[PDB]
Amino acid sequence: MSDRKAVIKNADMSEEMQQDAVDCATQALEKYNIEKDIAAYIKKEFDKKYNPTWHCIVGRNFGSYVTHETRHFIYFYLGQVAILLFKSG
Repeated sequence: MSDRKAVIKNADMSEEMQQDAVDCATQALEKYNIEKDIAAYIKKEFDKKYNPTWHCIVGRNFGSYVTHETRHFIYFYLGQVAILLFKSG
């Protein structure tokens, strides 16, 4: 079929940060191979000069929301892995 690229599950945000974020995200994975460093690069990239500290996780699935609520988060699939980023104080 006519694929696309890095899919996105949950984001709940503005294309501004969502696109920009997912941008550095996909790109990150499209630049780095060490996912750990990828997610660390995304959070670090943002947290840098945005609103630290950010907390990202790289597992397989993330179902909480009504548990460890945060401020800004986005869970999608980067390349061929999962990535759930979220800013929690």
